[PDB]
Formats: sequence, C-alpha cells, structure tokens
Amino acid sequence: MDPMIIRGIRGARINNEIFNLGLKFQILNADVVATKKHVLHAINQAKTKKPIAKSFWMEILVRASGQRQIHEAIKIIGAKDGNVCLICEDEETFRKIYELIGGEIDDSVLEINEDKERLIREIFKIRGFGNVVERVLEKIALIEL
RNA sequence: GGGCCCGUAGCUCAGUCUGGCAGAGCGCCUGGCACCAGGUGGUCGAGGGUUCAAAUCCCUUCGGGCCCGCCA
Repeated sequence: MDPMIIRGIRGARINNEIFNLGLKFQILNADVVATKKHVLHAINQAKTKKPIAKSFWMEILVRASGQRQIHEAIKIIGAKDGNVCLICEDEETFRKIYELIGGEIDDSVLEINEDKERLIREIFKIRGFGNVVERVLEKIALIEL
C-alpha cells in the first residue's frame, strides 16, 4: 500500500511506552543491521512468507533476527537506548515515535563498519568467510527450515 | 526453546500398543500358455541398555517431515 520508510536515527533513548500506543511501526537495533538491504529482505519475508507472528510489523522483527523465536528476536535486533532503525508506512507515525526517543536522524547509522561486522557475525552465528550481508540474508531466507 | 510422525526386501508400506521363526503387495529370475505355476527377496537408519528372547520396551544418536509457544 504505502511505501516503506526506513531511516536510522543516532542516539535515541527508547521509552517502552511507544510499544503500548498501538502504532504501526517497527524499531530495530541499528548497530546489528547489515544494511538497508537487511531490513528490506526481512520485510519481504514478512510480507510474503508464512506468518510466525500475529502482527506484520512483529513479523518484520522475527525475520530480521533470522530465527523463529519471538523473544530472542526482540533481544537480538530490538532497539536498545541508542542507535536504532525506525520503520514505518505512515509519515505521521514516524514523526510521532521520533518525538518519544529523540536523536539526530543519521542513515549512516545503518551502514556497517568492522566493529559492527564482528558484532553481526558473532550475533548471527556467521561462522565462516564470505560477505557479511550476503550471508545475513541467507540466514534469514532459511528461517523456514 | 517445547511437542508429534516417518525410517523395515530393489519400490510402496504393514508389523511397534500387548517383546515370541522378518511380513504383504510390487517388481526381479526361471518355466509355461497379457495371464498361469514355481522361485527370488532383510545391516529392521546407527549405538547401547533391559530380557531366556527386541523391528517391538528404555536411554542415546543420525537422517526426513509436521506442529507449537513465546507478540518489548
């Protein structure tokens, strides 16, 4: 319907309130997202693949974690008081939550550096050589296995 | 993370509950006139345990498939 809007924001203090407002959005840990392609592929899996979660936006989070467990996904790639990736379909929705966490918007916060690569490879159990994001998508694609 | 089913002849699978000679159909070989008769079939996924006796029960494990919970 609406085009997905994805923008990372640097230095955000997360308030658990935002999850009790019934707003169509998803917020991730920017420091563990391979790139904008990571989130896009997760949304693709959420849109198409067989549901694991009772919500589409929750389905994004679990697909981003590369595994079925819902609570593990919240820990693996859930937003943690800092660099985050806000995901919306309504501009007003994005504006609302940003007012509740703050932080200068910086899409580079979703770009990957060597320290982020070590973190992602350790987190996503990426044991081996090969382009990090390529095998991040590969791990997400086979959640249905 | 939790729960369930399959694995047995070359193939499809019964048999497992309730331990008691390893079975059917299918094909395969032979002979006879597609059909008839004779013949042919086993690392029971693996290991270990229990037992006089295990495909069968217990533990463990490999391979294939299915379901579920977690919903900041």
